[PDB]
Amino acid sequence: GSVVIVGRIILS
Amino acid sequence: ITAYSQQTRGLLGCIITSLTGRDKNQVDGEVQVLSTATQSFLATCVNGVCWTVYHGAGSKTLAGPKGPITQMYTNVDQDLVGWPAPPGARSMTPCTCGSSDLYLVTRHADVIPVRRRGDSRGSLLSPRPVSYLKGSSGGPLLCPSGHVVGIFRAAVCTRGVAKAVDFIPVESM
Ligand SMILES: *[C@](O)(C(=O)O)[C@@H](CC(F)F)NC(=O)[C@@H](CC(C)C)NC(=O)[C@@]1(Cc2ccsc2C(=O)O)Cc2ccccc2N1
Repeated sequence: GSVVIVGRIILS
Repeated sequence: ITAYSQQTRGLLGCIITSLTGRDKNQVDGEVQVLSTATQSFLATCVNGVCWTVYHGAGSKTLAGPKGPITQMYTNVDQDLVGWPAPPGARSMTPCTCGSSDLYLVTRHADVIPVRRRGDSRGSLLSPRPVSYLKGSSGGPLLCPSGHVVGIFRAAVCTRGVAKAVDFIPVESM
């Protein structure tokens, strides 16, 4: 099935 | 450069979202942590496209607020795929200040120094276990000013230690 976004990285 | 991560899903929800294609979570940040059944990798948002490695995503859709997002860019030879970035992702800008000490952002949101070696090759400035890089394909290689020069493709390693990375130049995007 689909690729799923399971989290993120925030850049500073 | 600093980074921190934020998980947004667990296992059951990943599974079901994959089958539905329908992602109603609010998206944010520069770098998405992706998963299929088989694997987990990253995507860097650069100019309103979420990019990632073809050996990870294959030709699959990306679950979105309205259902599956079709790839807008699919290059099997450059090992590059791109989806229209979900609303909320923070889009990076491609570097051009042309620096050569670079920064790899991993899945664990560490930020490891990489010495640019050629168009799309780098040497790690201090060895990491390769295990530690696993799951980081698609991640951004940043220059000192926060712009993107590429996305991690492949680690070159012996006896379990990653010495060099291979990357896809932003150029190619
Ligand atoms: C990315 O997909 C991810 O895991 O998020 C990285 C993984 C990580 F760096 F290892 N890319 C890959 O894992 C590979 C996919 C290829 C089609 C390019 N390949 C490699 O990075 C490679 C190193 C490595 C990964 C797992 S075991 C291992 C190793 O070098 O023993 C696998 C490989 C096989 C043969 C020749 C070179 C490589 N490089």
